[PDB]
Amino acid sequence: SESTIENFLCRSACVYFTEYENSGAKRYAEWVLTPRQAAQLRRKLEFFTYVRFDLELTFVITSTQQPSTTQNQDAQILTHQIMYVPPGGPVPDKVDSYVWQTSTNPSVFWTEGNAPPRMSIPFLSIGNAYSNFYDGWSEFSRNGVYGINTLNNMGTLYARHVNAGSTGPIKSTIRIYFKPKHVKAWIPRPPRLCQYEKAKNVNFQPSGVTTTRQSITT
Amino acid sequence: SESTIENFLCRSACVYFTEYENSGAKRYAEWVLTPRQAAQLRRKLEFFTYVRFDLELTFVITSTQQPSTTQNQDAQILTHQIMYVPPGGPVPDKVDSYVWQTSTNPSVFWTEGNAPPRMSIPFLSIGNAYSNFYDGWSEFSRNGVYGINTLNNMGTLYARHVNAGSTGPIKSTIRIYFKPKHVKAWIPRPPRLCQYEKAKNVNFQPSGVTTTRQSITT
Amino acid sequence: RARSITLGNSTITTQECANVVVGYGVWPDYLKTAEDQPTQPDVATCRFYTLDSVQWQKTSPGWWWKLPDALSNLGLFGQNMQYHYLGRTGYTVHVQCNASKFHQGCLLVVCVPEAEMGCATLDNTPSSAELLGGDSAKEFADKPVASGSNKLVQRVVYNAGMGVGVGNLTIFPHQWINLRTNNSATIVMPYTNSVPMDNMFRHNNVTLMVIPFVPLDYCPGSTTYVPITVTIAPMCAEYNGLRLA
Amino acid sequence: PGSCQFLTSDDFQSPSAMPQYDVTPEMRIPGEVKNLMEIAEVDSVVPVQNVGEKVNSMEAYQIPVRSNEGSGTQVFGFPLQPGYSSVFSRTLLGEILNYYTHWSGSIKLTFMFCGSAMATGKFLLAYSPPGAGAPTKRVDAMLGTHVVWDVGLQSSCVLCIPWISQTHYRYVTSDEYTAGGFITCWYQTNIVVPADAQSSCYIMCFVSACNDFSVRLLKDTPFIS
Amino acid sequence: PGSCQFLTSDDFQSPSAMPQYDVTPEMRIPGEVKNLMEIAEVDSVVPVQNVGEKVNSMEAYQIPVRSNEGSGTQVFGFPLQPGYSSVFSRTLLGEILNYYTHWSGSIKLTFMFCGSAMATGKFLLAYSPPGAGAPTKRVDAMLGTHVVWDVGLQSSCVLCIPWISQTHYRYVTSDEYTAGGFITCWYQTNIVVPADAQSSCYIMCFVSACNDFSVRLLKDTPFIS
Repeated sequence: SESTIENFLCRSACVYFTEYENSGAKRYAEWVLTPRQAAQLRRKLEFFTYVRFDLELTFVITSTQQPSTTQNQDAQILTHQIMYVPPGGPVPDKVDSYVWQTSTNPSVFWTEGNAPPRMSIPFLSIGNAYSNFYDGWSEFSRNGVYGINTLNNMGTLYARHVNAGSTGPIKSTIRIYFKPKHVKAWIPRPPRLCQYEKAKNVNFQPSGVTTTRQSITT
Repeated sequence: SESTIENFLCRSACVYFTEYENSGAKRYAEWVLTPRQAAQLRRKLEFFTYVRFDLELTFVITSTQQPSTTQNQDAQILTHQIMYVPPGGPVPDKVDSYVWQTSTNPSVFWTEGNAPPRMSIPFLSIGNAYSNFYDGWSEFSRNGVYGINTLNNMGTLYARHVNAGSTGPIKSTIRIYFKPKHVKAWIPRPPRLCQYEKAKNVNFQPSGVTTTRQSITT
Repeated sequence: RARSITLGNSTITTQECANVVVGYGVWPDYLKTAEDQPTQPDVATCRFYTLDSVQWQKTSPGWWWKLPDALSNLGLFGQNMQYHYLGRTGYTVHVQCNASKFHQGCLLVVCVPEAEMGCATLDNTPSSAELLGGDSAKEFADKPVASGSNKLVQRVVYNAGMGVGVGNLTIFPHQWINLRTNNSATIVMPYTNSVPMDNMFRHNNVTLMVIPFVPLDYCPGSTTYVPITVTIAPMCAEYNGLRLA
Repeated sequence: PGSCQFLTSDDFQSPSAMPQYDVTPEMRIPGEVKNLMEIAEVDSVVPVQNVGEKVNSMEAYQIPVRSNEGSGTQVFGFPLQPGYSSVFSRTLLGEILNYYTHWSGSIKLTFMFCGSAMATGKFLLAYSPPGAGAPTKRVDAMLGTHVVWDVGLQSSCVLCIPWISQTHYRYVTSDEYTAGGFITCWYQTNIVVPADAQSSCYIMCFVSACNDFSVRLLKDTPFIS
Repeated sequence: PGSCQFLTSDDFQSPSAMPQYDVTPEMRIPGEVKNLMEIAEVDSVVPVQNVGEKVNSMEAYQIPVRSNEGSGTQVFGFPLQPGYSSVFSRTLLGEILNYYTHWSGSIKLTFMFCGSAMATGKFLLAYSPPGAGAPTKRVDAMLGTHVVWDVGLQSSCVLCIPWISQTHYRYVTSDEYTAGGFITCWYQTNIVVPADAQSSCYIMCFVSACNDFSVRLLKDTPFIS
């Protein structure tokens, strides 16, 4: 009963943690949607070849007062904007760009001190199932990289500070949770055995089959 | 299915961004309702001659602490007033005017830190449809300007600070979102092709028909 | 007693009992968008394509044949792949192995879908030359491939080049070959892919792996190898219509 | 989680700023648009000759045909991707298709020979399948899906190309698309005119859509600067 | 109390970021997984000889059998706990069982003698009850739950061990488990081969599951570093 894929692949897993400020060089966050960065969830997803699911994104945004020497401070409430760029959509080159205003990118404004913001993304493949494993080239020409189908593109995620609250410096961290929903899986395949190296490929270092013992009669 | 006008002309588009303060020369905002300022939405609206719709206005108000040297600050919560002046209604000449109190202008008071304020405006034309394009003069006399019917008047929008929160200076920015509802469109017409110049007229600079290529057999 | 199975021009000899292993309980049937996406089926393509035999010796790690790539050069299947663009096909492997009663060993014949191989160097991906072998099988390796600035596919036999445990490859449609009982293996593979039709030159649908778990052993005087032989038949293959609606 | 947040793409009920106000009833105005697909089904003149200063004039649309020096020479040619292609990105079809990220369907092409009532010739309109490259000669074109068009009998020839789909994400500009077909015209016979009749004549093309057309994932238009 | 809080393990309805978007319909792809138990019911080769450098090779799986020096000597032996045990923690069964904290059921074991068609012998597969220790000699093994396996007649022997359950919390590695049984093999008779036939032969083991298997309290996998 706990072994159904709905009960095996529907756990809120943290897949990204970063920090952006109201002043300074770092002013926004970005993260191409891809589920292969967290190994604990990648290893569970890699039990099947093709998986079709929906995503529930939960963001935990917390702001800390950066140490500074600016006198006479009195902060206001901070408002954040999380803009989710759908596949084939314009992406911001800077914080105060004109791409944050585009209407086809469903951004969500959230005011500090409430329930965490949350939005649900539907199946975004132009095909019939996401492919955990691909045995081909991205392009017909030699230029195409091996094992990278352009059909598992889930989009990108940009976050920023709508306004600078106080006159002092403030750093805000954003944690992203991944929760797959309505999961269907096809063609089960063996577990990893080896350790993971990169997020883009299945490259690995050859390892033993299992752990050793004193003797065969032990 | 995604090509129905209800799914093509019902996207929350940002159509105005300004800033007003609790002190100084700038003390309030104003913006005559008109949908021709944002080119991304204007170009979509200009696919049809007469369009009849309803408006859902969403305002995102964020206040930042302006740099200053005023000592001993301790701000209170800020309250804003957004007054929507209906067509043929009195308009304020200053912040502390007696027009902000009139009862026929449906103003909405919103206290900083909650869900953003939102109000819905119905079809305000005394005629049967707004005219994207007009091939006449505003007045019978020569004084009347060309292509400006006085039947697409959607009113004006004024915002201000109900009270000065602290003793220091504070600047508050207001973003306005336009969402048409119940959209009916008649007489489709060709896309712009040329770039936009002003918001009041269809004046343009002559441009080529398309982009070039090496040859006709290429 | 034996049997004969005539598909088109080709004829092949098989045992009365063949214990066929249908892939996922599904027979590779046809496809069940009108004028917008016309499709045309090809029949003569179906027939028995016999690949080159491989000699199985005592020091032999294993082999691997990509099912679409292997026939990319033989008959109509090789031709159709060059002419038509999109195509969906199913297969029927016929791995047969002949050795006397005085030989001993064991083989695993497994059809792996989307067998994405690894690379010696973690930074880059394997070259298509070291990945795709046409008109010839590709062999595994006993010791790990030395890593460096190269695009050599990882080919250790135990990791299988996909970085898993070689004892768990059974999850996929498979069949064992004990040189004292079973002498052949038949596996019918349906069309497994996310899309109804795919480009056949840019994507391998299925991969055929034959790995000997138990080493071949014989007494001095017997033939010092065992000629494994593979026969592939494309099944229910259809291609895009090149007409004009 | 998921409450007290403003999401741009949400459908909720809003409090009316001005209630108790009777909106004007609707009237019957001709030509009510229900779907954008109907617009994409009106034939639009295609600028085939968008070569150099031809675009900044009216001759971009007209295709020049000359009887002399055309025993088997090619008349014209272009790939078959509506949106993202110089010849079709600005038509009605292309302008509707530049709003969606995923579109598949069939395209209708109409050629109208605009010459004297006394001119006769033949043309060889060929359709190359997606993967196959554009034909090198008239024979290669004939050994395919051609249509021999005689302008003496018929003054207009119509085609219906299928397997038309999105070939790239975002926006790309490229001649000779890999996953798209090519339409080319060859001079089977030369233009035969009597005395006191111009032998130089022009053609025109009209691109439309079909009932089997889909459009998904609406995005921003790239023609706005 | 219990509202306006974010709990990772909660099932609520979320506002769709992108509504009015038609998801692609599903198709029939072969081999749809419904439950993880089906995976745990496929026989997997068991590395019985995981002794020294045997793991980093292919000989870890094969079990060596020698006719000489085996009048009654033990061939092999291992405890009967799938998960948490060097011989079974890496199979399919063990890998599924290393995700749950509580599991009980029955285990199926299949041995396949891989030798010449002309070799004959006998073996004595014995099952020790949980509390009882592994047998010291061939007699002790016989006075229990044994199965005399003749490789001349049958080339494969199958067992079905019950009373298999979780023996410890978290993850432990230990030889000779107290609450688990032991499977041992003894040479009843030696391998009898004719002339011109190898007498050194190997065996292989395959571990599976059964209909009566339960798995509860899913946790993290300990093989991730």
